[PDB]
Amino acid sequence: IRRAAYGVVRYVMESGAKGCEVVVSGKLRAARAKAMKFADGFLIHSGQPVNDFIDTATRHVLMRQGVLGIKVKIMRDPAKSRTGPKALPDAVTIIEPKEEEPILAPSVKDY
Amino acid sequence: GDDKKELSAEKEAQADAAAEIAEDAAEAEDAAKKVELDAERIETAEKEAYVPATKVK
Amino acid sequence: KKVYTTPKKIKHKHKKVKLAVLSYYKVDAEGKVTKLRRECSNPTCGAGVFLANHKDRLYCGKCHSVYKVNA
RNA sequence: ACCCACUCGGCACCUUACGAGAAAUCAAAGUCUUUGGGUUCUGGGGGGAGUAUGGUCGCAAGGCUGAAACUUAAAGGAAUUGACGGAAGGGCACCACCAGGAGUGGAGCCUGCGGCUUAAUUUGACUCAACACGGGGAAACUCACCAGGUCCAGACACAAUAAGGAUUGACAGAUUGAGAGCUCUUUCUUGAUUUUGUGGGUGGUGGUGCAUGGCCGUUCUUAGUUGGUGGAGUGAUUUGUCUGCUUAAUUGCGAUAACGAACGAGACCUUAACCUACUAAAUAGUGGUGCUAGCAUUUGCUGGUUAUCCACUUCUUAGAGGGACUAUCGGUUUCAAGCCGAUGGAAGUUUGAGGCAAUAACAGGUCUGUGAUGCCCUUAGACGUUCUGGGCCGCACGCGCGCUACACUGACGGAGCCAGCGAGUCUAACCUUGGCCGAGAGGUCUUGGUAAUCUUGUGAAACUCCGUCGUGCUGGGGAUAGAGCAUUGUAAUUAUUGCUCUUCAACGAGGAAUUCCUAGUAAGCGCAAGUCAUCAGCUUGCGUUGAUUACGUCCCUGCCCUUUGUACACACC
Ligand SMILES: [Mg+2]
Ligand SMILES: [Mg+2]
Ligand SMILES: [Mg+2]
Ligand SMILES: [Mg+2]
Ligand SMILES: [Mg+2]
Ligand SMILES: [Mg+2]
Ligand SMILES: [Mg+2]
Ligand SMILES: [Mg+2]
Ligand SMILES: [Mg+2]
Ligand SMILES: [Mg+2]
Ligand SMILES: [Mg+2]
Ligand SMILES: [Mg+2]
Ligand SMILES: [Mg+2]
Ligand SMILES: [Mg+2]
Ligand SMILES: [Mg+2]
Ligand SMILES: [Mg+2]
Ligand SMILES: [Mg+2]
Ligand SMILES: [Mg+2]
Ligand SMILES: [Mg+2]
Ligand SMILES: [Mg+2]
Ligand SMILES: [Mg+2]
Ligand SMILES: [Mg+2]
Ligand SMILES: [Mg+2]
Ligand SMILES: [Mg+2]
Ligand SMILES: [Mg+2]
Ligand SMILES: [Mg+2]
Ligand SMILES: [Mg+2]
Ligand SMILES: [Mg+2]
Ligand SMILES: [Mg+2]
Ligand SMILES: [Mg+2]
Ligand SMILES: [Mg+2]
Ligand SMILES: [Mg+2]
Ligand SMILES: [Zn+2]
Repeated sequence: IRRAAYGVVRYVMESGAKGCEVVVSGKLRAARAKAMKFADGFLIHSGQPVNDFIDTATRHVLMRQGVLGIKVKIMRDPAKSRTGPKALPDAVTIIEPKEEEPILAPSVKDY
Repeated sequence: GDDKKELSAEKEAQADAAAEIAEDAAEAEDAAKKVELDAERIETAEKEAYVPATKVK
Repeated sequence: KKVYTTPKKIKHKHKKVKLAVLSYYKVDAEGKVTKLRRECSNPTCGAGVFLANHKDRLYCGKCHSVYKVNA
């Protein structure tokens, strides 16, 4: 259960994602229901960027015991958007100033 | 899974992703009985396959 | 639930009686064939089908029901 | 007697820790694997058991000395995180109160639940989080219930049967609710498609939501969760993540062995507001001109004319931009975050209203949404499926959401006459203007619309206006009930709905209790959509008329927060 999930989180991550998330719910060799999360990286959960940047899909894997639920969540690097807001609305980047050379008495040039 | 064997999980999962990354990169550069069944009934539509005669009394 | 009320006398389906089929092809004297059980005249029944004989009855079975001929 | 300095010997306390400890802590519990100052005593896993036995002391009660067999994988200690408490300290909220508003609780009916009744009255759900909920407004269908009738749509594999016929069908009659060949009488037909048996499948609103997915509801009208470097602990862990202040908010300020960060809050997104600024529009509208009718005349006032032309974009429409950032100023406060007042502004309550919403929990609900599914039951006299009829509406009563009222801020009759969100017909009968016929309901003839184009300006309802009535269960109220006419539908009986006349009940503002709510909100008021053949007293949205009272607090209640206790961790079920 972990090897298969943990590997998928690695292939998604290795493929340039900002974050991933895998949920397995159901019953697996025991009689009682359990559920694990496998999530590495960065993922937002609220607001419009959800519609923009995270991809959700659930699948029902039907096994001889019962039926598990696979849920996957992939968060794409917004910098590569290529048709979008290129970042999260939180991103407030300041440009850095440049060192100036002071006083230098007036000395106007000509052309 | 028990956390007592978790190391052997993250390694065999990574090794899986290693194989999934090789199959993904090797598949990036890798290496007629016509007879017209719909018309074979119109081709073999020749005669000598019937019989019809009736109406006595 | 409330298993098994069932007022008695179950029902049987059918038999389709054995009836070693037509000997009703009357010959006279070697070897004329005089053909008992007159046939039907419906164009879908090419005279190979015959007519049953009940009272006031000459029924064509090949017609699943049709064309009640009366003689 | 008191003060100051010292010194012995006291009972203690404070800070440190070199040092010690499993830690809690300890100037001894320190000067121990770098293991030795003298000496006394006890203990060797937990029960059994301080029991049995003997000895001895005692008046007694009992004291001292004191086993074993057997049983058992733990018992135990200190600390950490949780979860819980009928402990303490703090907070937050009209699903809490305060100040009130409008009420429900009384009544008639509508509706749902229990109960009873029944051939059946299918069933899920029971504090907030069951009870106008399952989009659950069921005449058939639906449909799961009950009384009965058909059908296999029982794959496939082997075997049996069998071309001298494996099997199929049916006229009429009987029969049956039935023009079901269901079954039987009769006897034609059918041709290897079936039948029979076993194995194996299949269907099922059968069971299990305490086997599951998925989904949803609840905690949550909440504010919580985590990692990098550093500080503490042998360690699980901890500090960060905090007394206070501030906020709707772990929202910030500030204090600070922490520094700086991310998920969640915020940002964001949709909607309602502002543009005489940009781009435009015969499916949106304005002015002018023709053409045109009426009343005035002295030039005027009020209409007609999907294209007779010219121009424009204020109103309408939706594209791109703009705008707000709690701005300016002044109060208040650690002059910090903020907060209150005034000016301005379309807008200054997170601008108003939503959408999205981390980690975790629940044996919450849903196998009756699913050809989502484990297992179990059933599977041909069926728990499959279809057909006929009945039932889910059954009525001594208990409960919940509602509807309509008890009237004169009113009914009634004329008259004025104003919205907004929607929806509407192809292989079809959806939204419907208009003209007639009809008291009405409706009927009939046509027509526009696949829609900013036609219905529709949806001329909606309260409301405004002039009369009639006069406080009398009255002309308030419209339950109940009789007779008649229409519409939906194959069917209306237990009366689908609509109209008409008649019948004219209870109810005189409602006990104890209890819901909801702070501005275009409450309440009053209708309308569109969902459902829908017909049926809204329901819901989801919309606009119309438009208040009173708060702008506070922790008393009630509900929940968060620390503090604290724990022998709980399957965590007070
Ligand atoms: Mg948000
Ligand atoms: Mg110490
Ligand atoms: Mg707080
Ligand atoms: Mg308040
Ligand atoms: Mg009050
Ligand atoms: Mg009251
Ligand atoms: Mg049938
Ligand atoms: Mg079989
Ligand atoms: Mg069997
Ligand atoms: Mg099913
Ligand atoms: Mg459950
Ligand atoms: Mg569930
Ligand atoms: Mg149950
Ligand atoms: Mg509130
Ligand atoms: Mg804390
Ligand atoms: Mg965020
Ligand atoms: Mg404009
Ligand atoms: Mg002002
Ligand atoms: Mg339960
Ligand atoms: Mg389900
Ligand atoms: Mg039926
Ligand atoms: Mg019902
Ligand atoms: Mg309700
Ligand atoms: Mg009136
Ligand atoms: Mg008439
Ligand atoms: Mg037309
Ligand atoms: Mg009246
Ligand atoms: Mg009266
Ligand atoms: Mg009152
Ligand atoms: Mg309707
Ligand atoms: Mg309903
Ligand atoms: Mg504790
Ligand atoms: Zn015939």
